[PDB]
Amino acid sequence: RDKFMDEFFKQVEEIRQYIDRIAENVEEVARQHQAILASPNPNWFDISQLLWLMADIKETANEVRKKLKEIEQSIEQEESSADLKIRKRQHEELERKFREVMKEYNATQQDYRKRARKRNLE
Amino acid sequence: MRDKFMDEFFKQVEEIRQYIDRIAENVEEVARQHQAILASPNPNWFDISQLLWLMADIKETANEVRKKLKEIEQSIEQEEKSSADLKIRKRQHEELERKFREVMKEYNATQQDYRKRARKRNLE
Amino acid sequence: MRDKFMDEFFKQVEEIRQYIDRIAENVEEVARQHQAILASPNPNWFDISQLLWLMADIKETANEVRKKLKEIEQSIEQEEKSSADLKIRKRQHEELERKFREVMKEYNATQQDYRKRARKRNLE
Repeated sequence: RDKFMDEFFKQVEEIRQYIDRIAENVEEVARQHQAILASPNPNWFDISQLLWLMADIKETANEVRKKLKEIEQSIEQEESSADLKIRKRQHEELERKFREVMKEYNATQQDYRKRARKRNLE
Repeated sequence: MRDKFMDEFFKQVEEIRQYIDRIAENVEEVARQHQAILASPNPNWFDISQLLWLMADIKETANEVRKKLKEIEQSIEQEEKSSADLKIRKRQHEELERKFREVMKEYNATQQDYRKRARKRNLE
Repeated sequence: MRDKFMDEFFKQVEEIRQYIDRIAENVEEVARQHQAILASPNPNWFDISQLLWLMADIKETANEVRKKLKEIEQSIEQEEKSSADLKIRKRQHEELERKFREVMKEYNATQQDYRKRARKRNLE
């Protein structure tokens, strides 16, 4: 167990860092939306950079999904000890954080789509 | 155990079929973005952003298809009158290549049109 | 053995070189797109979309070159008077760095030029 819990905590740390990375990328995406729609003529490099953050978010999100699935399957295999509860409780928390950040990301995109349509109509 | 490896082959096949469908769907969306962009009297930077996103996803997905099909191609050349199971694998790999060439050919055609239609639009 | 790892190093070098030439090709094409966009009184959404596609690709490719060089740099730090193989690797790494900076410098200058010319046109 100690060796297997040590690894579990290594996994949780990586997931947290990935989630923070998405969080930071989502703030940045929001800044790119604002910059693109603020100026008469957008800097091209603001549109290319928006694409690059989205690519990074897709790639990072996939990794969080995989790693979270890994933990989930390991819980189902052992399925109640202190260690298993710990793992169950941490997975739940990471799932909540991850869904929260992605939900915020979708809202940010929806607003870009709406606001760009309003600019187009002006 | 062949059964183990055939089951896996058929799973690899479904993966590839899902990725090709994903490409097909993106190509239709690329055409809609082309139409929205060319039909509007003003820029819409979301439409431009989404077109670019779609082209990035097509590229990424197609690369995976090429890789996965390649991997199957090699697996066949190594094992290769072929047995029944080998024939099953070759025939399926052929079918997937055709579909994949067909969706990418349609993508290219779609892009050839955007280029031509955007020049016409520009000339108005 | 060293041999197998120098062979690998030189293969890594060639791949990094192909990526840099790829960026260089694309930077010229970005220039061409800049010309087309400025020489045309109206927008051409194909030219604009394709400019953006090229920028995307430069950015992805540049990124891979940065990571591939960082690996080489990190391998030199651990092994690191140096042996001849080690020296060979440092010299090549340094040359590859120079060449990469040069091409991205060219890319920024190209973007700065467009921005300026564009503003001028806008005023005309």
